[PDB]
Amino acid sequence: MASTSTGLPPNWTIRVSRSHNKEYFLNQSTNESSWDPPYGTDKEVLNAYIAKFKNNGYKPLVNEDGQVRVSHLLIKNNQSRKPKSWKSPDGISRTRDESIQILKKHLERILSGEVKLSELANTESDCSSHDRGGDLGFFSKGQMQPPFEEAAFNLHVGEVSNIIETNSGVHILQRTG
Repeated sequence: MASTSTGLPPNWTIRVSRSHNKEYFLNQSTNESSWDPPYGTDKEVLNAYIAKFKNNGYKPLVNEDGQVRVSHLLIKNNQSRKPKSWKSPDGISRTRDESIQILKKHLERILSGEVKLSELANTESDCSSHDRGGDLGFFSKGQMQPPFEEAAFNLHVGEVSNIIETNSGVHILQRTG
């Protein structure tokens, strides 16, 4: 029964008004904000989610094991840990700024719908998870790097993060569970 699904259609996530804590929905592809559940929403699932959401300190719900699952696209650089990857076996020399500009472009194409994060990760992610559609599987708090954990647990299932920087490089995350 317990679920982390919001019931919302792809591209949509949950946001809370800055005052009076009223929840609304945001389409990350169009930037449209709607107070009414968007067309295609599973009303029952969403209501159940919102009820728990407000009782969970207004934070995204986690699964039955206290975990969340995300896929990510990582672009490494010369000042991050382990500067090498399957696609750059002899070492990565691109700078931090270079990695950021590259990822910024990827993010725009993901949000626009031109491509899915999983497809880009397959050829562009410097993480070993590239051959798993960028999937990192389920994880608990305290297992991933702080900035990555913060981003991950603050995403609702289906939501795509903005650029997150860690000691491994820069990432884009998509919560899938």
